[PDB]
Amino acid sequence: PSMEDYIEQIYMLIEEKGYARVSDIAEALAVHPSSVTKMVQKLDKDEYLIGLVLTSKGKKIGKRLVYRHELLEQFLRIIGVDEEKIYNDVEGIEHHLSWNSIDRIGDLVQYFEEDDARKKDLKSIQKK
Amino acid sequence: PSMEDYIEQIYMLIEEKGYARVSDIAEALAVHPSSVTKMVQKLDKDEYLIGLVLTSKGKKIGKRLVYRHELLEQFLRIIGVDEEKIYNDVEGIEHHLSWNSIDRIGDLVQYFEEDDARKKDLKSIQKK
Ligand SMILES: [Co+2]
Ligand SMILES: [Co+2]
Repeated sequence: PSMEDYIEQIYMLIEEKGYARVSDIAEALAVHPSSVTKMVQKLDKDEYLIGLVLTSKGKKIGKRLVYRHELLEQFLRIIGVDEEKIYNDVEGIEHHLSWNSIDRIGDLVQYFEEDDARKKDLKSIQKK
Repeated sequence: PSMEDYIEQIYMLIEEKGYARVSDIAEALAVHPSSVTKMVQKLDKDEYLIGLVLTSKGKKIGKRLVYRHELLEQFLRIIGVDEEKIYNDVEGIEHHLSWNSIDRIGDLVQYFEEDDARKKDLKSIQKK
């Protein structure tokens, strides 16, 4: 329920529907609409947003958070984590990693994405 | 922090000094010693320990926890994360990862360990 969680979901709802309803934010984050209203005011005072609209500041952060999430899902998928486990692991770790780690994981994903033989060799290890 | 953070540090202190003083735990986790005393009583209720002595259940968990920490450090090191950032990243993510992710990270570490050309090739993508 951090500021980052809220901005992440808000950004996504705007990308999905064109707007972010309080009730949609509430559902997405499994919190009561009261909590949502509280966070909105803080987000507004810290100028992440102004229905509700993200400032360029909020947009940059939202875009980054969605990037981080997708990257980390891709990372765990590539290394062979059971698909069903991936979402909860990503949600758990995404806010705790330094940009340095995100970027190195980014490079690692790129490393596997550029020659399928590498993915096959990784798979071979798991077999042992 | 969590029960796991406590068990990790307690197991470490026993490995290092032969015993775990409340004051050493408090210092290790940067928490108030009053918090420790209360946390210790809970670990006792859940039979992770009984001075402070880990039960077989507590020793098994502690060994796993230390293993998890070390593996995750190796992982971030191998993919080239700045050394100074590694510890804080590991502390943040370690109790949020499923065993499946840990074990796949283990396989990934093994992948890089068994052929140095893989490390070299990864170092090259970083230069792009
Ligand atoms: Co996420
Ligand atoms: Co640790």
